[PDB]
Amino acid sequence: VNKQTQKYRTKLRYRFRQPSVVPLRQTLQQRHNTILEVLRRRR
Amino acid sequence: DTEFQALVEFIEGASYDQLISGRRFKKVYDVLSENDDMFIWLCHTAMSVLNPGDMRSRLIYNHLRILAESVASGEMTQRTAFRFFESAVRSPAYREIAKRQLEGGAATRLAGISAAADVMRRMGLTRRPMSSYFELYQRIVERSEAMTPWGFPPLFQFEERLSLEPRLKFFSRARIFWIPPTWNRAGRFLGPHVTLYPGMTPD
Amino acid sequence: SATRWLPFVSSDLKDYLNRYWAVMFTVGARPIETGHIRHYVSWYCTRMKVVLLDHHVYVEPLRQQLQEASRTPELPLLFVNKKLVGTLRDVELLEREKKLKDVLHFGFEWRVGGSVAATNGQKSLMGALPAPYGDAEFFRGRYRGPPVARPVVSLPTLHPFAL
Amino acid sequence: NEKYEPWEHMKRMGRLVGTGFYIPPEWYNHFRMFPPINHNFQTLSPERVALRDELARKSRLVASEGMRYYNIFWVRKPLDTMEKEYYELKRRGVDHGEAIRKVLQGFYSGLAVKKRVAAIQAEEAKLTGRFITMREATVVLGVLAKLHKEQLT
Repeated sequence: VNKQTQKYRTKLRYRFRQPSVVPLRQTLQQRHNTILEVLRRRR
Repeated sequence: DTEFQALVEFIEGASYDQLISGRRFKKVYDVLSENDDMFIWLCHTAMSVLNPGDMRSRLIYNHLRILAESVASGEMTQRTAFRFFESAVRSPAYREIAKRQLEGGAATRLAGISAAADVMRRMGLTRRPMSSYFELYQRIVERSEAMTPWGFPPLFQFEERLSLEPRLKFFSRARIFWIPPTWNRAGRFLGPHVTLYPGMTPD
Repeated sequence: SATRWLPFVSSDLKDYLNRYWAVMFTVGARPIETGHIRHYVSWYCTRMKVVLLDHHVYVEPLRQQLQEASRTPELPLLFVNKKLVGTLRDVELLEREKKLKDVLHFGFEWRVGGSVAATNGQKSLMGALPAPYGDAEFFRGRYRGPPVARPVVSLPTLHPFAL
Repeated sequence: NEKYEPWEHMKRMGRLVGTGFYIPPEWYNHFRMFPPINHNFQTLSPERVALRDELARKSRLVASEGMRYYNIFWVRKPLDTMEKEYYELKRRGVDHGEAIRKVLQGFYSGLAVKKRVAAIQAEEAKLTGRFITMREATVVLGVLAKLHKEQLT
């Protein structure tokens, strides 16, 4: 390909990209809820 | 009776030190949860959604009955039994039988779990002779494997991978799952040695 | 890979349900009710197809067929596992009753009686067994429960669409 | 991972028992007789549709733009008469377009006859002054109500 098609190919590659869905904020939210339940239930 | 003995030890300890400590409650939580009745109820609620007239469901029924009897005898460990159970559940024949029982409307799964409780009473698959009916009541009135429309607990380990792919959004598309060590800041105590799970947060 | 990429379009509602797991049919003039379902579905890590009915080539066939599946003419509408979930009053009800996990992931709603939102500590039966002869009201010395608090005045909200 | 498989575990148990110095559990022989379940090794007729499409497209233009007649009543009888005259001409098998021409000429004559009898009945109902249609009764029951709403304000 030439320069124009290569630039449009990398533009379409950066535009339509599949990210890595790593459930980190739900893990931390479950940990936060568990810590709140432990702090509520036990002194 | 070791559970009543541990309850007696818990009462004597809580009367001795005059507070509810962490050691004694952990001890009686470990004693009251040593039973393998959970996996037997898994196998029997998988047997309940089957068809007593179909020969394929008779094969699945006898396979799961032998599996539950081998678990209750202690001759087979829990992990290989879970492998056998999830291999029997993920088959398309069992899923097609469960779909037919859903499409029926007058399903025979309630009589199935009732006869399952009677079998667990008769064959000695429980700890108390009348605990299977309370466990049946617990399976009915709560969210459990008995209220699932296919007859297994709804985790993604008991569902097929080709159905797991278009629904869930996992790490990469198109086994034991781990966090790769490129994340130097994931959480406070999260790291590469912390495993992740597709359809549940066990934390 | 083997086929060039092409945007999916259909004049029938049945081809959208049989293709995607979670389909949502929105309008561009309703951004708040669309973005609330975007927050709920992406929280459970579920793949979702959002169909904007603004600038579509089959608006009048799709507006008729969405009136037959859901009797209310309110958009957006969530469709999971070839079934009708409903509007924001139906999605937030499953989130409140803790049913939105098994609806989005496994395509069924729990028919278990009783509410799981009002729980304290561990979830057990705790008096859920049926009492003999009824008459739970006539014993006036019963355990009423812990005292609850209620606000005297309504505090000002952060946003009108915060909730 | 296929290294933890019920068939692989059954094979491992079988070659463990086959030494003669290991005693089999009951589930080994009970799984030889009941093996684990495997996942492997498993309206309208279209010519009548085209005919009704052609006849509807050619009748809509003669009824809407041609005759300028929108209050036509009971169109199903002249349309089915068009269908049955088309089948009558297709019995002898004359042509295709000329049968449509004669069918549309008969339909135009029928629409003219229906328009003329409607005009004759309307003219005789308006000349004598004794007979009133239901639309006129609805419109006077509406306009007397509106005059009473003018009286109310």
